[PDB]
Amino acid sequence: VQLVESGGGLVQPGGSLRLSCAASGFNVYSSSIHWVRQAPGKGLEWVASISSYYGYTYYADSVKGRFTISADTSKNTAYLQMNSLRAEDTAVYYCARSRQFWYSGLDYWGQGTLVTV
Amino acid sequence: VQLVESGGGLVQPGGSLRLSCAASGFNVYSSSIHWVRQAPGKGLEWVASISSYYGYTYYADSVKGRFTISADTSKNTAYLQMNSLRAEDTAVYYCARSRQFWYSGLDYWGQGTLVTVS
Amino acid sequence: TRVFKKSSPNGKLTVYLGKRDFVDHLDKVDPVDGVVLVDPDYLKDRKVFVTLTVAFRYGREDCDVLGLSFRKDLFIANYQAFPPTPNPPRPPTRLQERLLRKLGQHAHPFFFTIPQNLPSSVTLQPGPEDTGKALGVDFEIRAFVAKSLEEKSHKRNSVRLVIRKVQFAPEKPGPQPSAETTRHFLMSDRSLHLEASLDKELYYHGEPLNVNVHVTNNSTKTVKKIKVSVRQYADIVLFSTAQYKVPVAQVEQDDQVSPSSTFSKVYTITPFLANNREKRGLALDGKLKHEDTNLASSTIVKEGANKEVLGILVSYRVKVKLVVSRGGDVSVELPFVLMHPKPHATDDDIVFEDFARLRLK
Amino acid sequence: GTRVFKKSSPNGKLTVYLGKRDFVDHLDKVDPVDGVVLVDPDYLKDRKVFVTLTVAFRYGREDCDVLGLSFRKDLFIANYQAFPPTPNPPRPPTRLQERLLRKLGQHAHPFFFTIPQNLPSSVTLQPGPEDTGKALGVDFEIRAFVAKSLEEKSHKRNSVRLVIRKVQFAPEKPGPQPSAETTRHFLMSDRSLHLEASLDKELYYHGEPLNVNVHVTNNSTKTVKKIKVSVRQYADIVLFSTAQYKVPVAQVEQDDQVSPSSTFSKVYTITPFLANNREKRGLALDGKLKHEDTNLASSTIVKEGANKEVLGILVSYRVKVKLVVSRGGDVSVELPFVLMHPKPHATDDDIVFEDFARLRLK
Amino acid sequence: SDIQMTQSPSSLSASVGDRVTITCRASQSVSSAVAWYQQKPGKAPKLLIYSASSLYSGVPSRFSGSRSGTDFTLTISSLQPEDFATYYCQQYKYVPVTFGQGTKVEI
Amino acid sequence: DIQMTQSPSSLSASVGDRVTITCRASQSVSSAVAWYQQKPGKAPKLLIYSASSLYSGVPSRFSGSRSGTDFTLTISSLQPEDFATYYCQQYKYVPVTFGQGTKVEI
Amino acid sequence: SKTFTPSTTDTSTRK
Amino acid sequence: SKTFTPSTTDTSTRK
Repeated sequence: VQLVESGGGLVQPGGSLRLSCAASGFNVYSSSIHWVRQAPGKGLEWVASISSYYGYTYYADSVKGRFTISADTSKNTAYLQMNSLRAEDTAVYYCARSRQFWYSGLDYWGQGTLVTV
Repeated sequence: VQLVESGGGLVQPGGSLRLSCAASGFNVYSSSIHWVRQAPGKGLEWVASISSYYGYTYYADSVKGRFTISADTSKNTAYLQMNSLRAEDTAVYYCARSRQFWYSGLDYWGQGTLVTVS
Repeated sequence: TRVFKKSSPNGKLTVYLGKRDFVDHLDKVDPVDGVVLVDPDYLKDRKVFVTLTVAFRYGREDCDVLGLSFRKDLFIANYQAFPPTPNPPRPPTRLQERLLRKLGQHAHPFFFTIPQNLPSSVTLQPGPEDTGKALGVDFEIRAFVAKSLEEKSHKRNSVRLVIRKVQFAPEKPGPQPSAETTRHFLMSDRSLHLEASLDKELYYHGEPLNVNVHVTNNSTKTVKKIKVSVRQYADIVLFSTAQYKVPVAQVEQDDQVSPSSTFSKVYTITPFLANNREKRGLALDGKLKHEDTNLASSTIVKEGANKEVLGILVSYRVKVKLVVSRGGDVSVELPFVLMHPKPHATDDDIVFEDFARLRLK
Repeated sequence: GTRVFKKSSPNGKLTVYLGKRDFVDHLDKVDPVDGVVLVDPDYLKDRKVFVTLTVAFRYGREDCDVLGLSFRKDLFIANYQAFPPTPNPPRPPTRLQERLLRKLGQHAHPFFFTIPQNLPSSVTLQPGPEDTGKALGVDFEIRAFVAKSLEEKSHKRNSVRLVIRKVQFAPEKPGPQPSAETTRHFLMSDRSLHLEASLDKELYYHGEPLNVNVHVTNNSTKTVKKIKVSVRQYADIVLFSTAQYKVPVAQVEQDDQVSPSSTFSKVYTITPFLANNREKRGLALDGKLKHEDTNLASSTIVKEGANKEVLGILVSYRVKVKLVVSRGGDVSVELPFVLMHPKPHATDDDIVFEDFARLRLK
Repeated sequence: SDIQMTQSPSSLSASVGDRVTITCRASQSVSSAVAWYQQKPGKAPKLLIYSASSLYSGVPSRFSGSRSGTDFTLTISSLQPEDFATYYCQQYKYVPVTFGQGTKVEI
Repeated sequence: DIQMTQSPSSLSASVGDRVTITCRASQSVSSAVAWYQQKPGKAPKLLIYSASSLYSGVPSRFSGSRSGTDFTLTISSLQPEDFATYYCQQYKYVPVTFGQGTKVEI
Repeated sequence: SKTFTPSTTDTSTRK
Repeated sequence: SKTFTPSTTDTSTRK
């Protein structure tokens, strides 16, 4: 069981980036996938979540419209398409995993991809 | 339109008597028939009522069980069978008439039959 | 003068109606105009809506209806009493003006118009086995506070007032009923023939019906019995018209008619509810809450009867059957109107129609 | 640190305390419904407090504007007089009930309910896009109300309703591996088309993929065009006549032709889930305490003893592997599997309603 | 329970041309369902007012009925010598129908 | 939204001491509260879920409690491996909100 | 005190 | 001051 995520890096302000979260050891329909960022010197913050079983996607108020979360169910991977990356979007983004039946916290995390603007 | 009555008279206490109310000028199903008594020196009191359209009979608490009110729909007459006549039953019993659709007071009265006990 | 008044369970909402019965005049219906008193501080950000709902409903009024149920809104009207509509229909009537000047600023009028092609308030009598469930057209007015119409109303701040649409006997009398029917034998040239007629076309509730049966039996068969009956014809129309017959009064006498001999009698028969309480599907007049109403009045419809059919329609006919030896029963039907004098298609629909026919047809 | 659910009366004079909202059927017993009711004895002038355990097969919403047909059938009714206390109550008060009585004082009284073994689970049929929220479903509920007797009508201002659920979880013991075979030979050729499919497991959890091992041995002269793998849900509504409804919940179709006189072997993967089935009418979903989102209904497990045990809706799942062949001759195999959750750590109205149900779904 | 129609006064002395008001108070809040009768001695009663305001057909217009909540009043605007009799107040909203004790009007 | 006011923002402790990290929810969430342990330079690590259920594999010294809307994380016998940052998360309503953190220091 | 469901009454359209 | 219909909450089985 692992959460391998990649795709982050330096982006000019107002730019765009996509984060790929390769999931292993669990199924995309029995688990939901969440993106949680931690700004430098700041606490944890939740930005996005996808439930491929129910076909639901949720976004934070600061990233709604700008961010889209998708899943490759066949590839068992999740994606976070971040567009119009402003200054506030710089953080270390973690791909978290939670059960679908039922939510019991984010029991599996990735390792974080640093995104800078 | 008349409410001729007949049947009252002197009855020994604990006795029985039947009051016949010969209705005329109206139909037994478009009108309800009520018995109202007035003891000497006392006001009006309602004892019984029959609605032949609905098949309902109502009685006062002082006459419940002892009194039965019936109607002869073919003869267009009503009856009040009073049994176990006590001292409190002495009065002048009036046969009143009210509309069935709908009640607007007792617009037609009889003339009263004096019922007395010893 | 007086006005009806029902209040909300919490007392923050009150409805004032001058009438509970509204008369159809065959070209207009009595307009439903009332006054609603609100508590503007209690309703911090909500609006007050009043609805004029009429629905064909099956099943009793409670919530735990064990079995089938069916509802069909025959007409829905909505009025936003508070805040007042910028262009309300009609100026407030005299009674509404008096009510407003009596109750103050926190009282607002509402206006409703009942369309001309609606049924009257009727109710089919539940069967002895049926647990109070009954078909019937019901008019109602509900006032509730809500953010919008689509928001669900709450019992605490909503008040319901059942109203009724009623009709009364037309002043102009109709033509006298009369019916003729003959039944001739296969060989004899003589033909059995009876005449029947009601003295009037319109009868009030509780009024006896005098039928003038006139049999002219010139054949060689003997009429064993003459049966005189009154039948109620509930005509339920939702998507397919289905007529139901309920016998409400029977007069039968053993008056044999000898061959080659005339007959003439005046039978008296009265329809009333006392002997019909055990019948299912018997149409009764609309009840406010639970009171005993009489037999349903005959539904009078306009000459402009393009469709004109909805809910339940009630009609009455007198039948005079002669039970003749060796078959050959001959009958005549005398349709009469029974009223009060004026005081002075979806799957659910089809399935319910099947149900209604199966139950009371 | 044990916590208890509590709901209060709209006027605040009545409160129910239930330690659970879901009650598990163990195929020999159901979790007993033990609760506590707190009353206001001075508010009760000459009135008693009754709690009812009602389970009903209902069609339609819970509101009043329910335009159209509706139905109800109490599959089981239980009544308990909480106050005044029954002279001989069933079972002694449990540990949690005793703790609640100690916490809440003398104006709190227990109630006890027993759910019979043959009752259905809490299920709900998905409303169609054209249905205005109406849904067939078996619903468990508990209502506490004050009244002079049971026959007296309940009042909203004081009655409090708490929906409960009867649930089942995957048996610990595994089941036999599914396996199905079906042959289809032509009119003249002695060779017979034959496929065998099998699931790796008999029991699958919700959201767990299903791996089917299709194995076609086509020695005939006909060519298989495609191989279609489907999952179908079988809702079995039983009120007085059993009506079976099949809803396809997952489809895996791949264009893998099979040449004549050539074997085949593949491991298809298919997962049933609600995302693509939200527009389907008659899709059985799990019981809902409210308007929240539940998954596909778990397979109904029935005891080995025959009895009747048939009521409400029974849910079953089968995997179908259909081969579409040139010149007709389609051959299919069905693999019944059980889909569950792991154990956590002749009245006229009725008959007319079966008519309506067949018209709607079947 | 039953409903008491407390008719006041039990009697009153009047004269021709005077205005006489006979009150009636119901223990329970009945609707307008209240009737008035005039019983001369040695005769059956005679309905005067029904629905607490509707004058019965044939009754002289000097009689009038009014209601103020649960208080019902019978007024004779221009009393005549024919009006010296006993007047009874009846409610018919609920069974049993109850009568007031009467109000004998004397010269 | 819902604010999980975690107190204190930091605390100085030592091995063997008892550390209690509180968490207060602005709105009355249910037991749906989780605790995480994020050492510097590493991803978080779930410790407690449902406000009392210890996650599998977590040492038994960690324990969770709830008193209404107040949630507490306690380490009965603090070890040198426990000096990290602890976050309080509620997941009863979307969006899920995290506490501001509590850096435990030697 | 009246905790029961309010029924339909009447009032005089005056004052 | 809440007038809405009471929902299902929870309480600690203690004290």
